[PDB]
Amino acid sequence: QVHRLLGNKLELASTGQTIYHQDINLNNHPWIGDHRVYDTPVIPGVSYIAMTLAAVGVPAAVEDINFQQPLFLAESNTTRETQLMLHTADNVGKQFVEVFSRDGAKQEEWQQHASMSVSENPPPPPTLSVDIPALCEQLRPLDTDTLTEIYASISLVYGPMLQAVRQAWIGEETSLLEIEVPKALAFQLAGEPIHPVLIDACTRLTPDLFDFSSDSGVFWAPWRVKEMTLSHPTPSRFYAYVEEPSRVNEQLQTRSYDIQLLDETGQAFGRINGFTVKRAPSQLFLK
Amino acid sequence: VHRLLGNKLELASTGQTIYHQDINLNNHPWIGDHRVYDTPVIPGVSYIAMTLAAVGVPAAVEDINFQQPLFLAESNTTRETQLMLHTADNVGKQFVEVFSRDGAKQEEWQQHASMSVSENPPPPPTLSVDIPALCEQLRPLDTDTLTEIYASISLVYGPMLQAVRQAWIGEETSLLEIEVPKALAFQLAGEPIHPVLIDACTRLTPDLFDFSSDSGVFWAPWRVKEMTLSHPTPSRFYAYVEEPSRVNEQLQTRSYDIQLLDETGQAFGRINGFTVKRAPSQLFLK
Repeated sequence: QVHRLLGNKLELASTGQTIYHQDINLNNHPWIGDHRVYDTPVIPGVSYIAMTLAAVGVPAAVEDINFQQPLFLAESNTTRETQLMLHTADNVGKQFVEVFSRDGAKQEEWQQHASMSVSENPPPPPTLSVDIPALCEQLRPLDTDTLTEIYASISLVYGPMLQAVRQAWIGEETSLLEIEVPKALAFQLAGEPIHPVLIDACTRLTPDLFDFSSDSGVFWAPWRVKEMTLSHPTPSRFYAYVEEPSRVNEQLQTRSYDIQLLDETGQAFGRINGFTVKRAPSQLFLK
Repeated sequence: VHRLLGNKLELASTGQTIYHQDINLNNHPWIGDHRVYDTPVIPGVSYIAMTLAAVGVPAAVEDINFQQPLFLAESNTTRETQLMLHTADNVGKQFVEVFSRDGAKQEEWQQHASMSVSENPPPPPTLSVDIPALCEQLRPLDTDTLTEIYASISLVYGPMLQAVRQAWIGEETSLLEIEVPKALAFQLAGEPIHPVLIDACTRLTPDLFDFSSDSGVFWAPWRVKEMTLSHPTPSRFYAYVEEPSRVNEQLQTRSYDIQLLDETGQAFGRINGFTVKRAPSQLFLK
């Protein structure tokens, strides 16, 4: 049989590797059609973290995450033969993970989309608490339309199956997102710790989101993530909390930030460290 | 899904190919007709047939080794099997491994075979034999006589393994006429050579009586130096052995060579250094 997110599991007798293989298209994964960059369905990078977390189970920690070329679906019927390769643990006990795809029909050359390592060490148990009704009493709520325009300004549009942001708050130094399972997406969930969309939603706000120079049309593509930890599956409703404004590297041209995942009570249960985006014009990005 | 190889998966990362399938009496009823110690077992040469099906003929396969056999203990036993075709190396040879594990118990993987696909295939056959002229100077042999020898090493060929139409024997040479068993016919699927047919080529040598029929202990295929095949087997062909089996007292082995000859008597394949070794039931089926 076959997991909705990972596809088919194959354990390699020779190596002790594990391959998860599936055919990705809008039939299998209609949600991609609602994550549109330059009006092209594209899989956001954090999806591969989601997949890896689904393969190894939580609690888990994933480190040195890199995104190469995006997996995009040019045409309505485009199928990409996709493979997530989970390597056999090394001497330090780390598991290397890599995600490749090639076009189904044409039988093209394999393109890599992601690499990362599963840490040999379970993250240490979450320490940061938060009083949630107090945060929403010292911040100032956002109109979601204001955010939609910012995304549209960098050629990003979130369709019905990506609209997971219930409410947004902003301060001068901090930001907070209230995140839930989009009604359109609900049917597609399959007991994976965190769906690609939900982890993507965590990355949608920073104290200084009005700063991300808009007037060019050029997209900010996720490029690397230092560390991502998750202690348990996401609840039906949770929060994404950013404590400091994004760090802007100039000479190497990247914006980076941190996100704390907080449950219903305001208890931390996951985090994303060093979430880095880089400018990617459509000529370079779309391949 | 190819009936013989199962499902093909090409690895993105390495350029390797995995053929994976569930082996059982349902998928492969013929195994039930190759019984050693009254246990359905896959003959070693099957994995050569599999490899030949993966890469195509003409082809040569070298340094073939058989480890633990794949056997089906119970009538419903399923073993998930994987044939791994490695990406070609510097010399351009492709390493091949066959593993299985129990479908139910999810035990540890057991290896059944390893071999290398040669960088370059055999040259188009030129040499040829006159079959009737060879048969005019060989003593025909009754099949019952052979069935008894196999039974004495705890080997029994059922209807789907009964590929030997006729057998001849001389002092120095042996000859087998081989055809597709009527019970097996429907299972063939365009593979160059079916496990059964390659197995049948190994069933006679000029000195077959000198195989110890005394304790019921089986002679298990252990290694093969080279196996070459130029084209798919015709519906009827011959297996020719030119010299008596070489016996290694010390290593406890018997080894021999088999020439595969078509309907006209033209050679189109061979098996070199086909080695059997004594394998008692306690060691063999465990």
